[PDB]
This record gives sequence, structure tokens and C-alpha cells, in this order.
Amino acid sequence: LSRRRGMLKGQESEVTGVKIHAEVPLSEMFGYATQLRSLTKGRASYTMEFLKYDEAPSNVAQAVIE
Amino acid sequence: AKKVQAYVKLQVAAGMANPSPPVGPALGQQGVNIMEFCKAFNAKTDSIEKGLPIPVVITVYADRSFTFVTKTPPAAVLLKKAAGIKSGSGKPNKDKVGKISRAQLQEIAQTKAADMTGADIEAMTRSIEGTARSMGLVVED
Amino acid sequence: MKVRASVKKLCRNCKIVKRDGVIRVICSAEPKHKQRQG
Amino acid sequence: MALNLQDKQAIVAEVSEVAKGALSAVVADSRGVTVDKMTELRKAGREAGVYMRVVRNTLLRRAVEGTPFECLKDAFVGPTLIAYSMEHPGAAARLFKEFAKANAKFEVKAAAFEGELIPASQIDRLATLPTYEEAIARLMATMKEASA
Amino acid sequence: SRVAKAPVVVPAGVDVKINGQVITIKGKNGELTRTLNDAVEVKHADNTLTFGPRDGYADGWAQAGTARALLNSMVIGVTEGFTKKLQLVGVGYRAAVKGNVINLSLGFSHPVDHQLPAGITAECPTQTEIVLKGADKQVIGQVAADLRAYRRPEPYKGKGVRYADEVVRTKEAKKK
Amino acid sequence: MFTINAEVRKEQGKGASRRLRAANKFPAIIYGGKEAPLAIELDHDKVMNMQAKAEFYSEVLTIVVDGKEIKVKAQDVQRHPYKPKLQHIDFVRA
RNA sequence: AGCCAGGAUGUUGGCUUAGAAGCAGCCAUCAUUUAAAGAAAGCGUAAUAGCUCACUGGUCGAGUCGGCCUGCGCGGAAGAU
Ligand SMILES: [Mg+2]
Ligand SMILES: [Mg+2]
Ligand SMILES: [Zn+2]
Repeated sequence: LSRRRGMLKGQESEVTGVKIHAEVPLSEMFGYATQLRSLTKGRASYTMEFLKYDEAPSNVAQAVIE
Repeated sequence: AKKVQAYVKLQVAAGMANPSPPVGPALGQQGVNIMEFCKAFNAKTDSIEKGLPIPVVITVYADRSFTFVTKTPPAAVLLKKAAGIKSGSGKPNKDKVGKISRAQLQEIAQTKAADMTGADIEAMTRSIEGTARSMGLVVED
Repeated sequence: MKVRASVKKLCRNCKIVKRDGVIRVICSAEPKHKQRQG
Repeated sequence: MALNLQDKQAIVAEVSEVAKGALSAVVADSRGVTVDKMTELRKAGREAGVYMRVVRNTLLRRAVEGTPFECLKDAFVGPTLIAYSMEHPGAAARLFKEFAKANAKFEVKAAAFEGELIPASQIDRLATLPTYEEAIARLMATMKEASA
Repeated sequence: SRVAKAPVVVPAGVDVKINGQVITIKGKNGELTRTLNDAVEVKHADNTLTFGPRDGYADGWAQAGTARALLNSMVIGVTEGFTKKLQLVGVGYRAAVKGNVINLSLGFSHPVDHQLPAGITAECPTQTEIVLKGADKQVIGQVAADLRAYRRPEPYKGKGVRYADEVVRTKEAKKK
Repeated sequence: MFTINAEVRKEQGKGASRRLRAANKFPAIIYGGKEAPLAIELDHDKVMNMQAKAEFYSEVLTIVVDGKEIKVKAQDVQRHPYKPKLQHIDFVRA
């Protein structure tokens, strides 16, 4: 999550697993499922929805050029 | 205790130990009885006072049920509802913000008499010094 | 193993040895610290 | 470590305990944890506080440097690891007792208890002691003798 | 120095038999054996051997030191004999012993069959264990090594021929 | 306390001065008072160690030339341009 | 230097962090209980856990630690008939 330019905000500790909360940019969560699976032996749900618009890092911005 | 095996400790609250997001399920999960945290917990909880932090250990292996071990209160937190400020700084420690009492630290530390090593019971105050120089707060001694 | 012109210690566990004419560095903790040609 | 001066203190402070003391006992703390000391300090605690010691010193070089003073029964006690225990006030007391009971709770060895001085000799757990003030065990001796 | 300077006890049960530069040592096991020395000078007599520099050798002492050390261990061998112990880890890693040859199954497309040398003998407490006692220290070492070599312990599941007094570091698998 | 043994210099000149320093000695001079100045040769390492202590510069110090005890205070030191060595010392006469 | 032990209590120090519990960072670094034990030198943890070092008691039994000025050497050092 951190590697994906992601921000963390909590951990609960939900019963048996551990709900992990993070704000991470969309353009970086692509194909998340596949690696999450690899990292967790295949046992790890996840979910996402839109939250907000934040500043793109410079390298990002100048790349996003049409 | 002549054989430690499991001593998870994440302070709780006296008036109603029965959470869910902070601790809740996982505060007794791996052969632990979640139910018993209201029968046995509060059997020594309301004995004292209700509301503020209370660290704790349990003695469960794979023995289903269990007996709940009471504990001490932290010694620096007794610098909030028994002192003054409730944060700790506000202004970076470049400047020593807080403010302390010399009257207190004696009997209000003494409250933690049974969890300290100082033979002299006024020595125990001398320990609350730095513990209550938590920001560099000096006492109008 | 790093083959540098300077070898030096990296961990407090890295020992420095001279086998043949060569100056080596052995580390009992971290394989990344192995070194020759000092 | 420290230089000479500080060894002397380790002596003069230790040897004015013996010069002004009561009872003496041993123990070899190979495994002497810290829960160990903590406890026996609450024991020194009940047994006043800081009236007692145990200054590990069994360097013959130290806690025998107080012995050719008194208690030269300890040229023999001072080999290997050892924890010398001095009494100041108090009956020639209990100090003795829980040393056996303690080390009889696993609590490491006790040097087999090479034992100590009040008389001038060796080993054997004695509660010939803290009865002391059991001059009531000479009060029940008044009316019972007087009556019966 | 120190090791060289210290002497060495010869416990009853040892013969010991110096000639020139050739010590020898039999015991309750103890396949005799005879090493050679050089810039070192040995001395018999006593219940002990004593090693020291020989005049005109910058290597002396430094050399004398090893001499003692070696001799010492021979005796120790000839007394209690030397240990060993390697345990196999990983599915289907059996070991046998068919006389003086150890039959191992180490996930290979062929059998290994390692033939023990002279003064070493071996036995198998379990299909997953091997122990070899012997006289010569340096050799049981050698054998233990070569036996370990057929499959040195790998760091992800520690599979392979271990040492027991091992450590086998091991490390968490990559992030895929 | 600092006692500085010394010998009168038989040779003066850069040639002599240089040769001196090679043999772990070094030239110095004593002046002050009403009596003439004296060309000295001291041993480097001895004095080199001494001048390490700050007192050397503050305390009054004594020099033993042919057993005479002149007793002077350090006026000036010439240190090497880049080595931990002494070149020259001026001693003023009290 | 080895080897045997301890290596602790306030306490997860405060702040800061989703989490900083001796140990990512900012600030302070005291008091105990002692033989001695840093508000910790390193490894380690998501953070705790866990493994060490500093330091101390034991064993051993005579030397031992690292800087300064220096002489000679070692690596650094790969090419074409
Ligand atoms: Mg010239
Ligand atoms: Mg070449
Ligand atoms: Zn390293």
C-alpha cells in the first residue's frame, strides 16, 4: 500500500484478519487483486470506492500530457 | 508468574469493557472466552473507579474459560485528570509549555504504590519527576 | 560479493580476513557484506 | 571498573556491616533472575528495607577482604559465585528461613547453603529464631505451670 | 603462545608414541594415527606433551601453537571419540547406510551413495538423521561437509542436509 | 615542575639546524635578563610530550644546561608547517 | 579474549504517527531497585514480540587495549604476432 504511493489511516484488527484502511491513488491500484493475492497466499479481500481529488506528484502531472 | 505464556496488554476502560473496532473481538481470540470479559472483568473493575485507562494481562492457554488479572494505572497519565494539561505540548519542545504540582506526586503517585521498586515511599515520588517532566514541566516546589 | 578497491567493515559483525594475498571481509550476519580485493 | 579508592569503600562500608551486624547467610545465584532480587528486597523490605544487603562480591578479593576481620569461616564460602547477606537490627531472624524456602521454589541453587555465622560455623536451616519475642512461649509457661 | 604454552593431559587408556616428529595415539576406539610437525619442537616425559619454538624459526610459537592443538584433539578422539549429526529436511529426504556407504535420497534424478573413508563409521537413528563417530577430527569434519554438500541448506524453507548445531538463516519470500 | 635538560649548541646555521632535527633534537634559544643569550639543543620527543600539557606555556619552567638551572618562561614556538613536530622554541629569561 | 549468569521497575518517557512500545523522526534523557543494567550501540517487528551489545557477579590465571612518530612491503593494476 505504501509502495503504491498510498496513505494509511487505520488497522482495526477485525476478529481474525485485520482490516487495513488506506487512501491510495486510482492510477496505481490497477491489477491490485493479483499481487495482494501473491502477498497473502490468496486469502485477502479488498474493496475500493472514490474518495477525493488530490495533487498529483509533479512527475505524474507532466507525464499526463495530451 | 513462574512461566509466562500469553500476556497481551492494551489498556481498557472500567465502566464498560465491551468494545469492537479498537480491541473488541481480538482482545480475547485464540482460545479465549469473549463472553467472560463482562462477568470476570467488571468483578474487579468497578472495585475502584470508572472511565480511564487500565492495562491488563489474562491467563488463558487452550483452557476454554479463564480468570481475569487486574492491573495498575499508568504513572504519566496521572498528569491529566489529577494534574492539568491533557495533551503534552502544543508548542514544540523547543519551549517547555506545561506546569506541575509538588503537593500532588506524593499520595497521587502513592496510588501506584504496589507496582514500583523504591523502598522509601517518597523515593517513588522522585521517580514521578522525569515521568512528570514529560515535557520539561517543572514544579513550583 | 562486492569487489571494491576499498573493503572496510560494514556491520559490527564483519571481521576482515587475509586469505592468500587477498584482503577479505567476512560478515556472520549479512551475506551482502562479503568483500575481496582490498 | 573503578580504581583502588572505590574498592576500599566496597570494603569499609561492607566491613562496618560485619563489625556492627547480627546474622550471616549464603547463596550461589547462577540463574539469579531479577524478579529474584526484586522479591528479596521486599523481603529486605519486610525485614526493614535497606537494613540488609546481598552485595554480590564473592571475589575473595572483596568480601573476604572483610573476613580476616570477623567471620573467618568464609575463606571457605568465598570460592565460586556467592551472595553474602548481612543483618543489622532484627532477631538473628527469618533471613535464614526464606533463603531455603525461596531457593526451594526452584529459585536457583543456594550454594547447597554453605551456611554462616552467629556462632562460627556451617549449614542447616534453623527457625530457632522469630519465635524470638516468643517469650509468650514463656507466658503460656506461667498459668499452665501455675495451674496444671 | 597460550595454546602452545599450555600442556596436555594424557588420561589413562592412551599409549602415545613419539619418534622424531611422529606422534601416535591409541585408545578404547582410536585408530592410532600419526601426524608430522616442523619448526616445532615436542617433548615427551611426564603425563603431558609440551610444545615450543625451535631455535631459528620466525614461525616458531605461531607454529608451536597449532602443534599442541592438534595433538590435544587426537587424545580427545581416542578417549570419547568424535560426534557428527546432520538431519535431513524436506519432503522425501531419506537416508540409509548400507554398511559403510550412506544411501541418500535428496530429490535427485539419480541416487547419491556416498562411500565413507577409513576411520569413520556411521549409523541412522532415523530415516531423516545421520551420525558418524571417528578418530581423526579433521576427517569427520571433511565427511560432514561433503555430506552436507550434496544439498546445502537453502534459505526459504531450510530444506537440505543441516548440521543441527546449525543456524540456517532463512528469509521471507519475495513480494512476487 | 617541568625540567628541561639541554646542551649548548656547538654549531649554528641552517645546515646545523637541519642536521639537528634529523637526529630527533632541535635548536632553541634562551634570552632575557642582563646576561647573554644561549643557543640550546633540546631533545624533541621529551619536550614534544611536555608541551602537550597547557602548563608548559603558563608555569615557569627550568632548563639544565651543563647543570646550571637557568629557569625561564616559554616566549615562542615554531611548529612544523604540517607535521606534529617542533622546529624552534624561544625562551624568555625571568 | 573466551566461557557461566544477570542485562531490571516506573515504562509503551513526551511529542509525533495508521502505527514510532529502548530503538523511522522531533525534544528531553531523569528516578528507582541493585553486583550491574543506556528514557539504549546493533539485529529484529506493520507496531509489540524475540536476539544481542554496553555494564555487572562467577570461572580462568599473566599479561593486555589502541593512538603517535617511523623503515620495508600487500591490494588498487585490463591489450592486441
Ligand atoms: Mg644546504
Ligand atoms: Mg599487468
Ligand atoms: Zn555487516
